[PDB]
Amino acid sequence: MNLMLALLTNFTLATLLVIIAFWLPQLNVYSEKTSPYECGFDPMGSARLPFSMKFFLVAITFLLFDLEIALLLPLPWASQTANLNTMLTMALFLIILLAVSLAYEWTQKGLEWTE
Amino acid sequence: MMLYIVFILSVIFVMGFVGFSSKPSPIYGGLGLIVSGGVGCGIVLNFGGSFLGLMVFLIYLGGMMVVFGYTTAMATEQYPEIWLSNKAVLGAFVTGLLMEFFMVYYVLKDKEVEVVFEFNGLGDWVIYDTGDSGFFSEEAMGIAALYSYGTWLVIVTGWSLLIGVVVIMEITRG
Amino acid sequence: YPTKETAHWKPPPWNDVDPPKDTLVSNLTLNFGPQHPAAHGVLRLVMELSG
Amino acid sequence: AERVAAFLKNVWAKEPVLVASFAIAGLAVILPTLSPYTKYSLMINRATPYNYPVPLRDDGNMPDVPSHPQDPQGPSLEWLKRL
Amino acid sequence: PGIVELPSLEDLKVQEVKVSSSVLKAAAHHYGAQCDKPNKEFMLCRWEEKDPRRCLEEGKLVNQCALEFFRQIKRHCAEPFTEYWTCIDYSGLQLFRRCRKQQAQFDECVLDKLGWVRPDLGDLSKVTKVKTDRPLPENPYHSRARPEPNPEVEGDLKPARHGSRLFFWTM
Amino acid sequence: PFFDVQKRLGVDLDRWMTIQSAEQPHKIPSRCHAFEKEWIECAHGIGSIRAEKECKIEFEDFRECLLRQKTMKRLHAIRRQREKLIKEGKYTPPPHH
Amino acid sequence: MSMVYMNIMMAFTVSLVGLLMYRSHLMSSLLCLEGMMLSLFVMAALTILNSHFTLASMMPIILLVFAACEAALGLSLLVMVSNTYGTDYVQNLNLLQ
Amino acid sequence: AKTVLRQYWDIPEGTECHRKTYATTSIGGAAGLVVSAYSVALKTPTSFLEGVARTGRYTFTAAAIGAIFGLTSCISAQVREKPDDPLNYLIGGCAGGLILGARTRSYGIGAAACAYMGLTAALVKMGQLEGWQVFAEPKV
Amino acid sequence: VMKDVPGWKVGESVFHTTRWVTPMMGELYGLRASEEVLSATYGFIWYT
Amino acid sequence: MNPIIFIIILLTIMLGTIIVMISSHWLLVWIGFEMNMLAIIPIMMKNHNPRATEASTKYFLTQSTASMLLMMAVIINLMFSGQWTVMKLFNPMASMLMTMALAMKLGMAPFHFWVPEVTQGIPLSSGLILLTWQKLAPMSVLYQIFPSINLNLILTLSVLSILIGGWGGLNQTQLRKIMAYSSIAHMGWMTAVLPYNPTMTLLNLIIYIIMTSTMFTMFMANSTTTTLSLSHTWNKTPIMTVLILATLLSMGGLPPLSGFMPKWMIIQEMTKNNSIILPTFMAITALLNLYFYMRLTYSTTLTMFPSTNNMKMKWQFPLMKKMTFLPTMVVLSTMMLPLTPMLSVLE
Amino acid sequence: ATFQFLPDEARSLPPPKLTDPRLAFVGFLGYCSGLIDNAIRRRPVLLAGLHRQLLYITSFVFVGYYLLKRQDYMYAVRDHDMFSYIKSHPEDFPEKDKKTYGEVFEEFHPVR
Ligand SMILES: CCCCCCCCCCCCCCCCCC(=O)OC[C@H](COP(=O)(O)OCCN)OC(=O)CCCCCCCCCCCCCCCCC
Ligand SMILES: CCCCCCCCCCCCCCCCCC(=O)OC[C@H](COP(=O)(O)OCCN)OC(=O)CCCCCCCCCCCCCCCCC
Ligand SMILES: CCCCCCCCCCCCCCCCCC(=O)OC[C@H](COP(=O)(O)OCCN)OC(=O)CCCCCCCCCCCCCCCCC
Ligand SMILES: CCCCCCCCCCCCCCCCCC(=O)OC[C@H](COP(=O)(O)OCCN)OC(=O)CCCCCCCCCCCCCCCCC
Ligand SMILES: CCCCCCCCCCCCO[C@@H]1O[C@H](CO)[C@@H](O[C@H]2O[C@H](CO)[C@@H](O)[C@H](O)[C@H]2O)[C@H](O)[C@H]1O
Ligand SMILES: CCCCCCCCCCCCO[C@@H]1O[C@H](CO)[C@@H](O[C@H]2O[C@H](CO)[C@@H](O)[C@H](O)[C@H]2O)[C@H](O)[C@H]1O
Ligand SMILES: CCCCCCCCCCCCO[C@@H]1O[C@H](CO)[C@@H](O[C@H]2O[C@H](CO)[C@@H](O)[C@H](O)[C@H]2O)[C@H](O)[C@H]1O
Repeated sequence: MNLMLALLTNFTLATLLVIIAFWLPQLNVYSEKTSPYECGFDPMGSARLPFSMKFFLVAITFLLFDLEIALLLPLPWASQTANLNTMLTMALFLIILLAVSLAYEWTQKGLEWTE
Repeated sequence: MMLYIVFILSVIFVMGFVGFSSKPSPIYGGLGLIVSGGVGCGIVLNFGGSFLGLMVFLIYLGGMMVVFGYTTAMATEQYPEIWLSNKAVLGAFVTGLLMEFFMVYYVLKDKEVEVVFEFNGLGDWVIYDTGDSGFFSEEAMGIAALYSYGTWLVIVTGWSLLIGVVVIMEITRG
Repeated sequence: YPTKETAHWKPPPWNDVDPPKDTLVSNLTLNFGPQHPAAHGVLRLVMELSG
Repeated sequence: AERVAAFLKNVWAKEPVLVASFAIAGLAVILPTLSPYTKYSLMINRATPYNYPVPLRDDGNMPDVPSHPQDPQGPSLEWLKRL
Repeated sequence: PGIVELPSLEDLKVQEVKVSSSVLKAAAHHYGAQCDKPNKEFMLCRWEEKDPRRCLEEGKLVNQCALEFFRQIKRHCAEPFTEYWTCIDYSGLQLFRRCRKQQAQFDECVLDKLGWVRPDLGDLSKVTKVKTDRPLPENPYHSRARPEPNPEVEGDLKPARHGSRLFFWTM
Repeated sequence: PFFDVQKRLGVDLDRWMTIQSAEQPHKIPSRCHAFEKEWIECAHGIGSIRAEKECKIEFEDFRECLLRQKTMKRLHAIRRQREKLIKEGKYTPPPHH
Repeated sequence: MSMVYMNIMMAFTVSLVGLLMYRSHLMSSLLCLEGMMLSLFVMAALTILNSHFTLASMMPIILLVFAACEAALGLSLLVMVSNTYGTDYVQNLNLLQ
Repeated sequence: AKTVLRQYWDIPEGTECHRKTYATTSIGGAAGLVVSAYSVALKTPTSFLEGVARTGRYTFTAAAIGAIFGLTSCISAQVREKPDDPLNYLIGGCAGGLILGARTRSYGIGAAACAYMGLTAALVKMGQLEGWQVFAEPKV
Repeated sequence: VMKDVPGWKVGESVFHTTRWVTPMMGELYGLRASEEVLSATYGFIWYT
Repeated sequence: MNPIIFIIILLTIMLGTIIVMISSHWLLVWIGFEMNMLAIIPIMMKNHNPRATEASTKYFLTQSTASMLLMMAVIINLMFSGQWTVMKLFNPMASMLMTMALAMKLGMAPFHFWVPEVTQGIPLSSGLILLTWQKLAPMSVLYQIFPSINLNLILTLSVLSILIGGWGGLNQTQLRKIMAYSSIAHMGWMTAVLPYNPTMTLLNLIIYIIMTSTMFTMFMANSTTTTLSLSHTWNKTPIMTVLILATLLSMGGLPPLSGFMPKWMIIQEMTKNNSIILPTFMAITALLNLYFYMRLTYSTTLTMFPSTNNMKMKWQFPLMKKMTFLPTMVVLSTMMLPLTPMLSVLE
Repeated sequence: ATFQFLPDEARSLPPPKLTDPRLAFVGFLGYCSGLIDNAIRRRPVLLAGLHRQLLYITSFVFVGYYLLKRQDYMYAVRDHDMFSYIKSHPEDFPEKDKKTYGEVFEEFHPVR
């Protein structure tokens, strides 16, 4: 309960502040005021147009690396096993294969952003 | 009402799925999936799987972050679609919520519901284990056994992740 | 066996390679200034960006 | 041994970060083999009692099984008291 | 499918050791040594019978030995023992290491008056034998008779009579 | 398996996780440990064709432990009746219930 | 079955219909695939946790690892589809009719 | 289908034709709907009406074939006092083939449909008289 | 509670075996207060 | 692709199949399928053209969906049995989901639409892997769960596959689409006999693989991917046309060729179970496969189509493709009927 | 045995003769493969690479010998199982009381 109470209070306070912020100030709304900002001159095209990702290959590799942590995060518990000979071999095996995958992408220029 | 904590989360779980299954802009589909991951973590947490719950939430938060980046580059249009902006999206969204509501209404109205298969609506607490006094988490011992017992599982998973890096680079090198 | 639904079908390319699209990928155009901390207040630098 | 030294010193000047990594990674793999304390780690993990020590039904011929926890028979943790 | 046999509420009644866990934790080490025999017999019963109903009587002897244990502390070491678990009770994790000074006072009190010795590290986790007159249960799982195995195919292997006998083939 | 290389070579690649009556870390037992073991021991060596018929009791009990469908139906029957009697002013729960 | 299963099973079905009924963006369909794994992960975890089968507590983790590979594989293909046609629309993938 | 198929065989041949025709009409309509679902899914109609208009033709064509088969097969047996006669289904099968040809505007289909549907139905009647299995239970 | 229900048998088992079965939460706290049930089921998981 | 990378990826494709075949645990079987799909896509994309990209995307979407249904079946089996062993499934809904999941992975009708397109979009060597090696893992799982498969469902897929494969091949002029539809038709025979005698499923599978491997290897030798391109083979390598003829007639099941054996053995097994209407229907419908095998033999071996002047330049150069195992496979594809009783080794 | 090409119990069966007609056919198949190999690569069919031709024959016979041995063993196993089962279930395989045609009746169908 306590955790749910704590989360509700946090996001309840934040919402109350936004509500106050929107209904306390005097407003004067017109088209020029609310037009999109771009350094004084009108935007040239839509901000919804595609925005090329140069680090796309690193971004996919993050998905694969970001799952190594789930496999490695149990290590503090695994260190309490009776079978430490098997543990340490398998823990070191995973990290090395992760290191090898990183080296492969590095040596094959996968971490360089496309121009 | 609080005894139905897991059921209430599961209702929001399905609603998140209707959120992205209706397939609006992937910006909002990702939002729906983040919510489902959140209450999905809550569901698993309430069954004693704090580690399992927090991790599916963590993994899916990173995944949708990559998805958001890819959406702005490759799945964006001038007028991204919200659930109200399209008849096909709204029709699917409305249909899924009404199909969700009625299932909830009957199971709560009767404490059981038949939706293709019989489901008991007594609350999910009734199936829980009564006794427990071990001085450890059972999920943690089971998960930690991956390194002692699961030698074969570590090899195949480690290999697949390594191959995954090699494969994605081949696929994307036009 | 020709049919009306397949009247528009051509045999595939000999070497399996279809021509690249003539479509031009559009670069984002941005006003960098004048009202910008790095524009010295009166430079309207119109940049074409890819990413 | 001279060719390797030039390479080794060369990488110490260009990629000291990677030199440090491989060295530490190498130590992580080697020292557990050569350490005289590695054996105690498994013994301490073995000596931690997570579960109840279920008693045995005495049949008459269990000389090494103790009758009381304070009896001399049974595994002793004296090595751990002094570790 | 049967009516579960549950004991009467009188057969379940017993004197309860109504003290807090910090009290039990403070006296656990001495309690383990003093009440080992009734406790070990009761625990042997549960892991053999696999039935709480079949071990009730031994479970009452566990309480009667616990009450007698705590009655001796009250007669001779009430005040030193009372400081010690109070110190344990304060801690959020009821840690021993925060009450070593008071643990001593209680430890030499029970040694001087009662002759009790604290178990060494590892003593209470030993597997110990225990003599009992309760007969060993014979079908603790209430298993039915298992189905008979398939009659073994044995004998001397001889060539197939006229070979494969597949249509026209003569071999 | 299709090719039982595990039995031939004696290695144990994945059989350890197959059943909940197998050796668990620190001997933590599953909730339906006894029911599984009875069904596995009933049907051992006799084949599925025979086991489907000669171990229905063991399997049926094991299925009850897994999904508790008969138990939950019984509770819903008791709970539903109490609602009827409580709502009619006929039965009153004791203090502890 | 327990009532939670009703919504988790429903969640899988919703994403399955979500995957089978395409629109235009290929990215939208790749989300319905991650949706199916999420429900499979949750429903496996409930079964494993509730039944106290300790050794399979690692099973949902392994499930996520091979979901990440599929998503990374799916995103890689979306990159090359986009680089060819300038969108991720699935109606552009009809050369092989 | 299992239950709907059973009820058709449940009632005696040559009697209660209204019920027999209801069964075959139901079998006809279900087959038309299944063809309509695949047809619209794989060959998208231009408009929602033409998708309904395409479902209308196929479902009606299939329901008409079954209704005429059940009617003709029942009435033929009733007239001829021969319930378990394979020939009764031969006449039902041809009439159905004629309906397809009539509904299709092509004497080529109507004739070919008569023969193949006529022989197929008689084999069905032979099949349950003699106990032929199309999906046979593994026994050896 | 089940006196006037005809087909009922009080304390019947759902198991063909006579072996003792650990009761689940619903079996043990089935007819009790919500806060007692709530503490028994989610008390530990919710405790801070 | 670096040669070393191709070998490692190629070994991973085999590794996933082997993991499925030696696994006694449903999770490891699913892992094996994922490992296989991960490693095959880069082989499909090897030449990096829009068509190969389309094929890889269509393949990935199909195989991913099947994996989801397969894993769903496994979890349902776990709920109703509490175990993971690879064997019969304890829930009929789990059996349906697994059977359909495997049907998509095989490309059986009506889950067949991807096979013609993926095959056409990728190189011949990749298509050989797709239509031969990729059949092993799903079939090996079907070989273990068949006691719990719904008979009507499996036979319905078999009948539909034979019909749809037979009719689909009649309209094709591309050799890769002909092999796709031929593959769909042959998969129907394998699963039709599966409920009755799983051994004849293995026999049909092996003989199908030998004959399919031979045909792809001969297409690679002359780098032919269309009916007309293949029609020039007589003017460069006359021997090759004769081997294509014999192999094609064998694929059509004509005695006394090896391809008649699996059809012969399957009819025997089905009749022993008093299944007469189905093997008769199957054998006749397979005549559709023979018809579009005979067209290829007409344009390839039994007639001579026109050539082109530039063909004379190829007379001066020898074949340099590896053609690995081709002499052995073609002999096994044609001259094995006298050794039919050797099928007991598969028992 | 489990996952074994030739279980040890198979050694009680007489091995295939080296002059087995089925083994001679296998050897012939190797000869044909050897000839096809010369043909496709466009060498003199009968003469070229006799070292290669001998390996085609030898390898086919080598593999064929073991396949024929396993084939024979699996048929011996089938008979061993069948006969023991008949022994184990006498009630399902009862001897037929065999009438003679003098005692049995057959309706006669004239061919007029
Ligand atoms: C015993 C039990 C098993 C029973 C099953 C049946 C066994 C037979 C299986 C055959 C297996 C395939 C091997 C066939 C070998 C064919 C050899 C041959 O015909 O000569 C090749 C000849 C080459 O012509 P050339 O240019 O002079 O030489 C170039 C090569 N160095 O090529 C040509 O020039 C011919 C070009 C014209 C094409 C003529 C086509 C009609 C004649 C074909 C005869 C072969 C038919 C095979 C089909 C199966 C028959 C059962
Ligand atoms: C295939 C030869 C016929 C060629 C014409 C093609 C006919 C169509 C083939 C379709 C399949 C029908 C096969 C019919 C033959 C198989 C039936 C049979 O004969 O089985 C028994 C055979 C041993 O024959 P057996 O009666 O025991 O006499 C031994 C004498 N030494 O055991 C066997 O199974 C052996 C069968 C292989 C063929 C006979 C081998 C003879 C030994 C020399 C090796 C062959 C070399 C010559 C190759 C001839 C190729 C045409
Ligand atoms: C007992 C044998 C019975 C045979 C039964 C046949 C059953 C069908 C078997 C199908 C497989 C057929 C073999 C595969 C095709 C290979 C043949 C070919 O591709 O074309 C024919 C070829 C001639 O073409 P060419 O370029 O001139 O080669 C030079 C040879 N001088 O090559 C040829 O010249 C013809 C090859 C076939 C003739 C085989 C001869 C048997 C071996 C005789 C031993 C050598 C005798 C040498 C004699 C000279 C010394 C005195
Ligand atoms: C079902 C009942 C019927 C049973 C059928 C049995 C089928 C399985 C039997 C194996 C079939 C393949 C037989 C291949 C024979 C030809 C091999 C040969 O002569 O190679 C010659 C030469 C390489 O020879 P070399 O590598 O030095 O031999 C040592 C191998 N470690 O280099 C060359 O020029 C050879 C090129 C032609 C060969 C095609 C390419 C394949 C390469 C194979 C490599 C060598 C294989 C060694 C075979 C040993 C088999 C025991
Ligand atoms: C590309 C693939 C790369 C794979 C790389 C894998 C690297 C693995 C290196 C070996 C790691 C473990 O190495 C091994 O650890 C155990 C300790 O746990 C040591 O074992 C030692 O301690 C254990 C307990 O701790 C005692 O039971 C044992 O008596 C003692 O020998 C071994 O002496 C050491 O050899
Ligand atoms: C077990 C964990 C610890 C082990 C370390 C694991 C990670 C190893 C990372 C790869 C190291 C070798 O692979 C790496 O390849 C690239 C080739 O593009 C080399 O060279 C490149 O690197 C640097 C920085 O990018 C550039 O300035 C240089 O111009 C470029 O040539 C790197 O000098 C080398 O470090
Ligand atoms: C393609 C969409 C996939 C969507 C998947 C949706 C979830 C599927 C849930 C599968 C489990 C349903 O389970 C189905 O219903 C109940 C479950 O107790 C069973 O109910 C029936 O079978 C058991 C058999 O002993 C008995 O209780 C009795 O015969 C009957 O009640 C069904 O035999 C079972 O097949």
